[PDB]
Amino acid sequence: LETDGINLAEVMAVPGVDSSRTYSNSFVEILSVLGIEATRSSLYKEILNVIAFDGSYVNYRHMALLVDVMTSRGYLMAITRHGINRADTGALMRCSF
Amino acid sequence: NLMGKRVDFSARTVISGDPNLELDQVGVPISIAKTLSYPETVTQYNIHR
Amino acid sequence: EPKVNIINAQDDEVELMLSDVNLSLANSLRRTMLAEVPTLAIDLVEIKMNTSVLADEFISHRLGLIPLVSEDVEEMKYSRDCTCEDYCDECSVVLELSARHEGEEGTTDVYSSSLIKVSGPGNLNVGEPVRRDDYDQGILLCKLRNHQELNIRCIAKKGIAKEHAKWSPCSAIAFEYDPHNKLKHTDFWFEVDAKKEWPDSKYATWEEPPKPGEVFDYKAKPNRFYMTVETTGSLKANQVFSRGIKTLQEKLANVLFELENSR
Amino acid sequence: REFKIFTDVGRVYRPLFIVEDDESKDNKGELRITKEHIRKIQQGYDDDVYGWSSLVTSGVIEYVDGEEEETIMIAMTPEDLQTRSLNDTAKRIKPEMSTSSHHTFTHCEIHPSMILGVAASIIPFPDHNQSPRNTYQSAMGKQAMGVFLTNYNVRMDTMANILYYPQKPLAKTQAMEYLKFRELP
Amino acid sequence: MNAPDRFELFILPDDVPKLKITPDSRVPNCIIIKFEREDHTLANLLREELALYPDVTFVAYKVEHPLFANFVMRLQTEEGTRPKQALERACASIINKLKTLDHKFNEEWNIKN
Amino acid sequence: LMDDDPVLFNRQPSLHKMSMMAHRVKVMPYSTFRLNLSVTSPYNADFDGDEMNLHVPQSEETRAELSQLCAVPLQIVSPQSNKPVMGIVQDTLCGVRKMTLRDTFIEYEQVMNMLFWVPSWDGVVPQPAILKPKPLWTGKQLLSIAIPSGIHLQRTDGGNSLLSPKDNGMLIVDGKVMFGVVDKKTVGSGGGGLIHTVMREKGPKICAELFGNIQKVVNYWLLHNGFSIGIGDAIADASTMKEITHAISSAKEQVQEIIYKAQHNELELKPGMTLRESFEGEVSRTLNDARDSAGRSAEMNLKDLNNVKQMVSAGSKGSFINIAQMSACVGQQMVEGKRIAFGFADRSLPHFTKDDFSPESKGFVENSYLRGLTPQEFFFHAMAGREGLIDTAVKTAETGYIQRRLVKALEDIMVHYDGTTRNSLGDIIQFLYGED
Amino acid sequence: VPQIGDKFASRHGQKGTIGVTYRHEDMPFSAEGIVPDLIINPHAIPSRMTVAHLIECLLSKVGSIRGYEGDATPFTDLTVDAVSNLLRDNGYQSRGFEVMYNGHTGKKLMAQVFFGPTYYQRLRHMVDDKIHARARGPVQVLTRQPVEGRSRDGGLRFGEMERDCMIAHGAAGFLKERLMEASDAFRVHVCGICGLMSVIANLK
Amino acid sequence: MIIPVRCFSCGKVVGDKWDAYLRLLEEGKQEGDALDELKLKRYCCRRMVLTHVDLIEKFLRYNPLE
Amino acid sequence: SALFDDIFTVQTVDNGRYNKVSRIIGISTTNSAIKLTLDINNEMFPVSQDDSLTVTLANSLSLKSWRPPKPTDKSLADDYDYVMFGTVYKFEEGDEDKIKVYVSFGGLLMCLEGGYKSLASLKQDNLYILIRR
Amino acid sequence: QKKAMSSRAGVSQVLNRYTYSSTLSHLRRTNTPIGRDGKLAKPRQLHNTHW
RNA sequence: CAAUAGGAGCUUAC
Ligand SMILES: [Mg+2]
Ligand SMILES: [Zn+2]
Ligand SMILES: [Zn+2]
Ligand SMILES: [Zn+2]
Repeated sequence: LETDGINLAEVMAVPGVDSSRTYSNSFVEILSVLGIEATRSSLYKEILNVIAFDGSYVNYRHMALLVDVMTSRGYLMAITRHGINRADTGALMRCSF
Repeated sequence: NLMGKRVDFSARTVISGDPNLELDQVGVPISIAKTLSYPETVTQYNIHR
Repeated sequence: EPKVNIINAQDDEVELMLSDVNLSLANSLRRTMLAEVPTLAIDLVEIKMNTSVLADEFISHRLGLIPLVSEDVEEMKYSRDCTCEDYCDECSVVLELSARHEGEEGTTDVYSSSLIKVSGPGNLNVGEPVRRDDYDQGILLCKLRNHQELNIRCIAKKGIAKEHAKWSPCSAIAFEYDPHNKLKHTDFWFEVDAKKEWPDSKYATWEEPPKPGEVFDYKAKPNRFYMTVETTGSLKANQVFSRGIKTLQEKLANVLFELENSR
Repeated sequence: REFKIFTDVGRVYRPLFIVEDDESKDNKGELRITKEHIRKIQQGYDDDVYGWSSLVTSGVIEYVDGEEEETIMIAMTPEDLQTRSLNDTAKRIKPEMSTSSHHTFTHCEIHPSMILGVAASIIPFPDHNQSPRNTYQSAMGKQAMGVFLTNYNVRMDTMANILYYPQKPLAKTQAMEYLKFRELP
Repeated sequence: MNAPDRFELFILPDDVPKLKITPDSRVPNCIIIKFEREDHTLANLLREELALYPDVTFVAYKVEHPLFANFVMRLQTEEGTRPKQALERACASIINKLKTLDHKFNEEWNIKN
Repeated sequence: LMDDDPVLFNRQPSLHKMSMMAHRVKVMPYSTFRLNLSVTSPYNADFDGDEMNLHVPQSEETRAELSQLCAVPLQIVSPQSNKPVMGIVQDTLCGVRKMTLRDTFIEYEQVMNMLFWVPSWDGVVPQPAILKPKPLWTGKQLLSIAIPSGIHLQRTDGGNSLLSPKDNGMLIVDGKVMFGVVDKKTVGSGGGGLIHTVMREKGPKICAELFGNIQKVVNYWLLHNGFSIGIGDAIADASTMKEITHAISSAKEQVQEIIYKAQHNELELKPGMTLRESFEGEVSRTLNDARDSAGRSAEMNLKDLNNVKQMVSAGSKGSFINIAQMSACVGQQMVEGKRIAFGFADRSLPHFTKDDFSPESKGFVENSYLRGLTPQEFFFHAMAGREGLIDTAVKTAETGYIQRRLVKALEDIMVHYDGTTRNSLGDIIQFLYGED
Repeated sequence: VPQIGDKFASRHGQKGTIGVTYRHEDMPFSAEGIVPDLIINPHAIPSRMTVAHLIECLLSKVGSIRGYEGDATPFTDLTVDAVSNLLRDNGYQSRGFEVMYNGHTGKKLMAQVFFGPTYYQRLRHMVDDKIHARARGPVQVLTRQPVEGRSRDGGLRFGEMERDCMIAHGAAGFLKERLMEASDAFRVHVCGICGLMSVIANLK
Repeated sequence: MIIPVRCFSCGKVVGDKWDAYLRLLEEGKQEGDALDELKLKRYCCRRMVLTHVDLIEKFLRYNPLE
Repeated sequence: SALFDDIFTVQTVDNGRYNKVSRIIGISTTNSAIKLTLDINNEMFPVSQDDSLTVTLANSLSLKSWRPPKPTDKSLADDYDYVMFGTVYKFEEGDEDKIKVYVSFGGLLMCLEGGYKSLASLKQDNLYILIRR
Repeated sequence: QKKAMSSRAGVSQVLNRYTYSSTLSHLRRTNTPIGRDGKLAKPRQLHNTHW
């Protein structure tokens, strides 16, 4: 099955569904439902899909690093000023960005 | 001025292709080769040159 | 063993078949006649008064491109091997051009025949701009209106076509061999049949076409070369050919000299 | 159910031939311009100055802006006004146009190459190129050394470039007769 | 502004030799000759002349860069023969062939009148 | 500035670490910069106006840093996709394809010149493949001379036997080619090819010299062979023209049938897709397959002496779509993912009738570039090319912004001596780099 | 005068710069002795699909042989086949190929060469208007950094992406040297107690 | 501007033929026949004379300023 | 002084793919099941169907830097019409008595089947092939 | 003059006299003052009504 | 032994 829209928790419960394999393309939902490691897995899957769509191949470690930086704090850290500049790093780095 | 800045000892001109150059070789115009410079400390192995 | 068969021979062009020589020899001769046969051409221009619409370096380029009679240029010296300072009489030819339009209607054309030889290493027959006939007007140089004037002192010197094209005695050296592709040195592009789609060489009737029963020969080298030398009037065709041969001979003699005197 | 007449300033417009469309005469369906009009244009006068404006005022060419263009059916060439009865593997297939039983044309292009501008008009055979290359030439042809004016010697500008020996092109477009590219190559 | 002079193709400096010979030690009885201020005209002539001798085992030339007017030639010969003597022999042979060619052209041109 | 000085050489934009590399200097006249042609790929450069910057290191520490970290030989393999980024390109590829064909033979004098042209030749003349009645070398021998010894490569292309009837696949034993045309699949920038093998076995210096050896040999052979392209290389014979036009007419009939089915309400919709979107998707499928089939016909018609076919087969420029558009059919133009929209009221151009959904009305170009486009096809193709130019002009800003943000997010992340991957705060991002 | 690095184009988007120049005797020639002014690479036609370039070369050849100007107006009934028929009627290979010889050796080329006249343009971008080098020169008053401009003898910007590439390379010393010793390096005195640059220094 | 002395491609002298070419054009002869009689046989030489545009006539019309 | 002498009857010749190169198939006239596939230069040694070729494989031509042969010296190749040099790149000691040898003559390929007792001595580094008629 | 901001720029330009066709094109040029502040690619597109 | 700044406009290569 494929669907439009997202309700992961209720569909995982419906009898007849493989509750151990339901997946969502919205990793914020994954984080709210399945935790942070499953969020990392989903994030890697999405990034691999976006890159390998056209037959491009990026080595694993680069996308692994990108998803590990985005999930290191326990929650999703966006690649924006609202994400990068809310860290505890020095003031000069944050101002330089 | 801090993340990026203008620098001395640089050059710019149109590039051309040369089948007879090695892979790690670049052909430098004579005028640029004379305008740019490298500071070489004088030692007892390079004093004649 | 080398042989020459002249097919057409006039003053400006000679068409000849060369045979029993290597292709390298024939191509070296073509290259020598195109590039290394000395001639005479204006290499220094002095403007006194130029009030024409054309620019000074425009006129200088055109004057440098004017063919001059160079029959005796080989008895002359290169201006870099003479002890003299600013041009003397033996390594240069000095020309004058004076032109002027008087009146307020019409245009006065300045032609290459108006160039006048003043000095030069007499009695050598060098320097004069080449005229096709007795009634030739020569090359167009400039045009003049009311009160416009041109006063120029040109110097002519000896040089070769390697340094600059204005010293080239030749225009086009047509050159070909093996009209029937017996040696299979080319491989004809075609759509349906390579024999119908390709025009015959102008020397096709000079050689027997291959027989259908014939097999390919792997011993045959190129042996007959059909070439047509043309000149610009500065030198004659036989003169261009003979001096190209002589220039090649002296280049080889120079190599031999350096080899022997390197021992 | 609207009728809009515009006399505004600043509207862009272009001329077209007028195909006779009144469905009452044998002259229906073909161009109103004939060989007398071309004879008059070459002559330079009517047989009791005859130029473009006389064609416009005689009702054989009219101007249309983009809005009016919505309502018209423009034939691409004067031959498209009649269906032909060919099989030429070299000449390009003029489109079939089979869906429509009977065409009622109202206008014809004077010449299809006129859709191009000044810079694109220099290009020879622009219909054999992919469009980005035509765009690059339209940009690059403006940077080409020539003779901008014949009085460049009595003018004093910051910079000027004049080609020594300009040559007209061996392959030329009809538009360049009007662009003076053969007079100032 | 960076263009060298068009006469450095042919004018030999005083500090630059016309010809310089070094030996190729990898194979026996071989030499490397650099001709300064020459081009394909002399190189191809000499190469195709030398390539037809029985005692010449290797002969080749190249112009490493078109913007520099020289070529380098590798020539190997058999045990008894020296590549230098074969080089003089080839030069002399081409000179003689050109002299015969010139004589025949002049006689033919006179006959054509 | 003198010969062999290391200088940093750079072209903007500098999208990756191999856009700015250190080169050795060779002084030359004629005020342009000179580049070997295999390094133009990492710079994304060509020679139609480009300019590049040169930075001179002013100390010995920076000279050593440039020569031991940024040098061109050290960047041949990239970490982006663990494959080489420098390959054989753009004429050496076509020439090596022509040279390593099975029926390419070379006489002794040209062989001698090619051997002397190889900078790393050891002075040993290889035995000719044929000894009688006339010594002949094959192009594979002369190319194998370029390859260093101790290299073994083996590739299978569509299950070829060891006798290779098509001369496909690849076998290299001790640096000698046994069979297989040498093309993009062997000397390109793909992974597992010859360049990657030589890089991994011999080091960066020998792999760098391989580029020069192959370039010089192939360039000499192509100089004395020649390679051209003309108007005749885009022309297919009459029977192929009949086949192509028949295929296009059949596809036009198929589209007309789809239109009839849609208009009398009998078309079968698809999930998550509207009836109009289903109609458009089916028509687009049909026309794309029409163009592909006409292109296949044109490609089969091309002889082995066709120059476009040689360039495509070498993989040095062009592809099957280029052949198709030049000789058979330009095909369908797309603006914003759809066919040509009804910019006028219910039509694409004012030369069409209302509500005409035929392929010609909505942006199908039936002609080829050789045959010439009609004014309508010309305008539609102009719209499509304009869309492409706008896309290229407009997406680059979003891409540059994205890459700047990624760099700022990841700029402070380094692998430490204990194996961990930490940021400037010392926080762990990965306990082991790459997990391996 | 044109030289290496000057930019030229034909009227079909085929721009390029001069890579090298060859003399009359070095260039390939046809059997009639005609040599080209210009040799472009075949690899610019296929992926760019500039068929009009080849068609215009063919038409120009025919026009120059028959002594008129070819009409290349778009959307006319002219075809390549008619042009090839004219060219063949003039005694030339109908597709514009010619048997040419190698200038270096005079040997025939194994392949035939597409040959003929084409209208080229001299673009305003000359290398001599672009070549710039700077060792040391004027600096800005405010920032004391190299000025901006080729005409002003300025320096080149070592922007942020160049810094990213140097960081990827791990060349820390080179980056410090670009940003300090090749640019506005300065010396200031700080207070060991307050850490402000409020130190009054009299070095003499 | 004014007729070039030489042919660019090969170097034949064409600068002495512009007036003859114009005279040939006055009596009605078409361009190819005129180029044939002047013995311009290679299409490089032919396009040298056939494509020349004589701009010096236009430049000469502005009064000399001396 | 030869490794494998034999006479073959040419079965098929596919000129086909190339212009100077043709692939031939031939079974021995005296010992069938010995198959020979061979690429040959057409212009140097043209071959037609049903022709009979004396094919020799040798490890030398005597009775490392190639030099042109003189007229005065002699070698094994003097008695043949078509001589090629190649590299053995696969020796298939395979099924019961199917033995396949692969030789590459500068990209012109050869395969030779037959019983082990015929091709046992064909396990070398480089092989010459010589042909008559 | 004192309201240079909020006024249209580039309405007048230095006539391009590099070559004749460049002058002829500059005299026939058009400019939509949409501005580059905004990535709407729609007004940059060649449109059917442009014919 | 010392060659302003700020703006706007048109362009070059991606
Ligand atoms: Mg570029
Ligand atoms: Zn003197
Ligand atoms: Zn303090
Ligand atoms: Zn000419």
